[PDB]
Amino acid sequence: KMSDVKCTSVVLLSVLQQLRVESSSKLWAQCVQLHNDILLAKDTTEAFEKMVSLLSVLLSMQGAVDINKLCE
Amino acid sequence: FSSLPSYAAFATAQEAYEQAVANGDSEVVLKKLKKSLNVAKSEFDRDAAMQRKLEKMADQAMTQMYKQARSEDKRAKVTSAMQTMLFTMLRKLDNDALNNIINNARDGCVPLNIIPLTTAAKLMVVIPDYNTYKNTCDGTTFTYASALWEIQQVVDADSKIVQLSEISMDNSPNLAWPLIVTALRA
Amino acid sequence: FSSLPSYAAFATAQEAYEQAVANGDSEVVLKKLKKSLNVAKSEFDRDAAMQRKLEKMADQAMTQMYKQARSEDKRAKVTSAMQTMLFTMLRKLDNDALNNIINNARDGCVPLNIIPLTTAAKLMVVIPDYNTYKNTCDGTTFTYASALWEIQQVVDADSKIVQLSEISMDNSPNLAWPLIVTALRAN
Amino acid sequence: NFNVLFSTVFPPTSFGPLVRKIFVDGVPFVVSTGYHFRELGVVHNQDVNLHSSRLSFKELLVYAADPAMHAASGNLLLDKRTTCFSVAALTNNVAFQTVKPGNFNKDFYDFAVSKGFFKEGSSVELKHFFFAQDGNAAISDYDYYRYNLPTMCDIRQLLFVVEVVDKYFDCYDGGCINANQVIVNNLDKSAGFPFNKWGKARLYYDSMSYEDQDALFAYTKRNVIPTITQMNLKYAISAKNRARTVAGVSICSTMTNRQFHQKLLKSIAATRGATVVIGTSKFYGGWHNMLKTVYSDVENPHLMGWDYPKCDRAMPNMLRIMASLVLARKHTTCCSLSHRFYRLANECAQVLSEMVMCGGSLYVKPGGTSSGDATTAYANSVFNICQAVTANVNALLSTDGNKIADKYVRNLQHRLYECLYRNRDVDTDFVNEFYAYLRKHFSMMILSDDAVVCFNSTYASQGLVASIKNFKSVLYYQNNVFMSEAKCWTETDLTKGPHEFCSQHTMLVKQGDDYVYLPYPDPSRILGAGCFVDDIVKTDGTLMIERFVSLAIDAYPLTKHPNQEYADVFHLYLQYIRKLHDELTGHMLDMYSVMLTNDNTSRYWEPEFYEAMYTPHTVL
RNA sequence: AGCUGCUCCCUAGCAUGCUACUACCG
RNA sequence: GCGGUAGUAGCAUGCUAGGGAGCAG
Ligand SMILES: [Zn+2]
Repeated sequence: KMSDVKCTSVVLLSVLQQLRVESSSKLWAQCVQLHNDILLAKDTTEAFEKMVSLLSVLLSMQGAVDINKLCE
Repeated sequence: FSSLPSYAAFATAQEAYEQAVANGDSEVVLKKLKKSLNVAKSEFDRDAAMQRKLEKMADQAMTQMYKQARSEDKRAKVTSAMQTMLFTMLRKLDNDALNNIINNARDGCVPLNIIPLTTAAKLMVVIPDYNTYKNTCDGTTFTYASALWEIQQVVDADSKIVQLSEISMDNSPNLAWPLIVTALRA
Repeated sequence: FSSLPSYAAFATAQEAYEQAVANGDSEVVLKKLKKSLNVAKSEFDRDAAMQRKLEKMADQAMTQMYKQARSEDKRAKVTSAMQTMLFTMLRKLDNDALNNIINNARDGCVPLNIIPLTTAAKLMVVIPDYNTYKNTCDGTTFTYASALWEIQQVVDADSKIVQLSEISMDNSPNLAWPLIVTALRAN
Repeated sequence: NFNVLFSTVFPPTSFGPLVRKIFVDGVPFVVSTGYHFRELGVVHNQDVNLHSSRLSFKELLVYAADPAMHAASGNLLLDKRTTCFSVAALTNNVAFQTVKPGNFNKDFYDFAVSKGFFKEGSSVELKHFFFAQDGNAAISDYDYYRYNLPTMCDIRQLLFVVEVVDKYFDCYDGGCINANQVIVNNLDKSAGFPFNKWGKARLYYDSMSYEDQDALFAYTKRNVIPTITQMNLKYAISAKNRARTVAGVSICSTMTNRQFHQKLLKSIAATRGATVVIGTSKFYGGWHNMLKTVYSDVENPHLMGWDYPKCDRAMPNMLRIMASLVLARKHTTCCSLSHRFYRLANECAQVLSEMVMCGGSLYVKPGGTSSGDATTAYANSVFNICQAVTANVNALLSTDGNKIADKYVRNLQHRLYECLYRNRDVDTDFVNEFYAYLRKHFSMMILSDDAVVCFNSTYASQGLVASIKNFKSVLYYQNNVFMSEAKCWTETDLTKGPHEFCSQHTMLVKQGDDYVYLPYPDPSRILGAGCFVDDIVKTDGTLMIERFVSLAIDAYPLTKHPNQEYADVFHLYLQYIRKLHDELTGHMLDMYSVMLTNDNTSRYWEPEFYEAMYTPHTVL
């Protein structure tokens, strides 16, 4: 359960990086800090906090079609 | 590699020698069969080797070009495979707090800044219509990301502060509906 | 090889040999024809198997020659590039201040670390946070290295222009915060 | 040693290259003609020519690498992020460089999960990742040179430690070579600043004939050429979120340092059974041989290992100069006395206090070692041996001699004091005797700043050989660092090997008829290498496959571990290799109709292939 | 974007060597 | 019948070269 959240964090930062987010220094710094803090966590209750925080960044942009990728 | 022409020769003389070893015959006609087989096992043992190596040469060249094609085509689709994998993994993770914000974003309620973790700090969320306001807002409390927040201010699209009491079903078509709620974590 | 002297001899030798075999004259005829076509294939062996090392060696030489020509062209290209760079960077330092400080030396030798300090016409300052900005590049002009500089243009880590009225203590948390100031030397 | 102390009084702008104006073709240049060192004083070049008609290829090469023209034509820089000296900005913008995250190999992770891995409470879990960095990482990593401080040495003790250290290097041979005897691996790497604008090292090795290289090498024995070093961020797997950097040195420096040092370096890397073990492979029984050689015949043996905090940033300049002189002591018949001094000056001006290109700006390096020059791993070994010898000397001279019960050791102590503080020239007999004593009671095995020691415990409990506190004291007063005993280890049982050496653990196993020593890695390192990659290189296993063959070779010895969760790594890798082969063949036959005629590949998922790599009969 | 050391796989070339078959001669 | 030299085919060891990859300091 910890392994899954760490792998998801890696993939999430890759997606954020290829959406040209590092062109804003503050946002990239915060994203890097959250990604590095998730990978060093030892209990799986703060990793989910930081995952909510880090996924809100992707949810606040408009470069992804949420209705299409979530066809289930 | 028996489909080669020279095989028909190599068997032919060999067949002769079979008859020879069945006959028990003289000395010279066996020299015949030790002078027209060693020319057969030499005219054939050269054609049936280079072609055998050529088959594997063709196979390895085809594999090399296939490797190049697939590697070329894999790094042209990163931007779609990565998003598909991300959402598959998120769906498998099965978390309540993540599902809440994902479904809200699917309907239209999206945040405007990073969601804060401290009990302090300000949150701003967009509201596209009244149905989401009704099942999300209740009085002065806001349920978001499996957490509870207290409302501080509501506005509309023209940046004009709107008091909370007037937000209702009948007055709805009188406000610029992309509302922006500001709240603070409990 | 297909049209070398050994080919005609070997071909006619075996043609006559097998025509006489179709005649079938003697027992020494077979031995003689087979010896001729043993020594005439002993001509088509040296002349058709060792003749082919000559061509391979010539091709070795030709590929080496091509390689050497290409390596000789690349050297000229890089030489031109280097000397163009040297001459283009030369056209900026031949000022009158450099001549002054070189004619003030007792042998013509000076430390290099003082050449930008006393002759450069433009200064760049990199500032990490607000207190350091308030201590170094305050206002429109400031003093440094026994000179006085006047500010023009301020940018941030995103390379976007910032006005001097936005760098306050309240607006500080809204800036990308290495700041890069560019100033000109005042006379 | 005296210059080091006296140079702290004078302004820091008076050190570095000395420049002068020359007239090529009738136009004035600004070029370097000398140098002012903090340790060596003022040095002037011997061949300086005003009024030159035109420049040849090697004169252009020398003038392009000089920082004089680059610094004299740039802007003035005041950088408040660091405390180091800043010279100039070479452009109108500052560059901020980041590090990307890694790529996820989801197929391998799914396969591993479907075989019972990564369960809760397991003893094997992922701890090696690719960590990402933001735009402030390079300057914040360069700022660590603030831990280098001017250090004066005890000269009379150092002048004896240097003789013992030099005796540790007596079996080798060296000297200068010609340009057509130099061996270059990987001619497709970077060539440093200026030169990374136009090509790689291949272009500069191709454009210069064997006579141009000889002329440049002969030039460097009468003149000094300063250069510029570039700093580059690294992209690799790790366990800590610290950023790592490497130094890229110019081609003008490497080309000549190879001709100076390569013969001795290749002599060192080809010897078996000595103290320095650079070049010895761990395969086909090499680990066992190394361990049995280091065990020697010490009497009450224990094993010990220690640590160097901030090794490359904190090393003082006197020890680096000493290492260079020890290496150069092999040039007694090919070089004169002035040639050797100018070679030392060139090395100091290029890899000790050179100018550093970080971002797009030039800074001054206070000191330390640059990890990208042609002699790093051997200078590090010399430094290691020097510190160990110093610790032993300090341990022996600070013991009350009225309590030492052995007559021989008491006489050795008396003569050691006389040889340090009462004699002026070298005494070779006592150096022989002290070297023999050290080799009998203190055995070492050294790689470039890594070490294992087998020592007599009865002697170390009486103060006659170095303990682990002597190292702490020596590092405190000669290296300006505090070494904590939570990163050092001791071992009282020899049937278990060293606790750590080169990130490997040791284990004694029965193999055939006898018991041997085998090394094994950390399982999480292998699994992390399998799971996180840099695109295409994995995430499609069928295209490489050999990656997993190499990773299974590295992980074979885990099958002999008592813990059962450790052999599962080797068996998982074998099963994945078989799966990949089957999938590739299935694709190939379903899409052309093609079959590999004869496989000769089933050997890759059977363990005899991997077992044969650890048995003493070399088949490389 | 660096300096080294070790290892695995594929291709090509040459030399050497082994072995087998044809020819000449003694 | 044997020895030698000249040929053709297969196998073995190492030596150089080119390419891909893994580990350690
Ligand atoms: Zn020499």
